[PDB]
Amino acid sequence: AAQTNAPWGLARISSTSPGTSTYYYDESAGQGSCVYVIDTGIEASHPEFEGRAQMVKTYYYSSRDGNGHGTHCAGTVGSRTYGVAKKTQLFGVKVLDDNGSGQYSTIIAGMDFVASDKNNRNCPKGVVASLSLGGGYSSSVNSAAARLQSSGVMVAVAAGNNNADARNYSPASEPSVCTVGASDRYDRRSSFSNYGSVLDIFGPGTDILSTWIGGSTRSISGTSMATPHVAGLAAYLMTLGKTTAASACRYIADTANKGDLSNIPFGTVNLLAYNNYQA
Amino acid sequence: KLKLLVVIRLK
Ligand SMILES: [Ca+2]
Repeated sequence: AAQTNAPWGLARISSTSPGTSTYYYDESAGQGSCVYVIDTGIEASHPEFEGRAQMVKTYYYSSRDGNGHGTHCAGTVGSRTYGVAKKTQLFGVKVLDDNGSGQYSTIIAGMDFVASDKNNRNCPKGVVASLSLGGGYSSSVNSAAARLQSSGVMVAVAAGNNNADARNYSPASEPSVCTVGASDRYDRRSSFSNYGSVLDIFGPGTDILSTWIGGSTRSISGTSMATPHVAGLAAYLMTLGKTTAASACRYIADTANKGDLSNIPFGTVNLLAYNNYQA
Repeated sequence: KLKLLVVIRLK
């Protein structure tokens, strides 16, 4: 399948070179996989989700995304127009409030929730969790991410937007999960992207168009935007049977475009997520 | 959280 005039990030993850505008992908499109988006929530009613999104848990008064961040990230995972894995099932877990903030204890609870809840869902091709959040180092938060990964969920987390070494941030700094940095449309490391030896992979993160609340769309930037590209790619590859939850991060790194990125500091991987699609 | 969600950006 091919989507013409795709958002640049989708085109980029299906090409060996920057500057293309078509997203090429297998029609299976992540069908049979499930991705939990652990964030401010998801506007499940947005036409772009085609009824494939549901809120399953909230830690606040409502399950509504009053912010937009979670809806944007969910859109990049699996919306019709803006998504990597266009047929995947999306589950929303609201651990962040409508200002986009949340306590570490609530974030941990949300991770433990997903490890259990997945046992109640029909996801024959596997389960992914996308965490576009983080803050200062916490061994407890790292531990929660490690448990979630251990339980059989492919965990993808944002590296952070501090232009610093991600070793000082969580859950970015947990080695066992897939830590995602951001790039721009000219194959540069995004100016805000964290870096360091704990990064596993880069994905598109500057000027990413996706779904927003009120049935709208908008473009925003962050390692929050790169993370769902990798989460969606993982769901896509699991559905094709190329990899499993336990090994997807390594598979993505192995099959990445290598050496394409500029402004990568020594000691950080130069690897950009790539779907290897051939018609 | 300790990270983003603002919406009047930082570059
Ligand atoms: Ca890792």
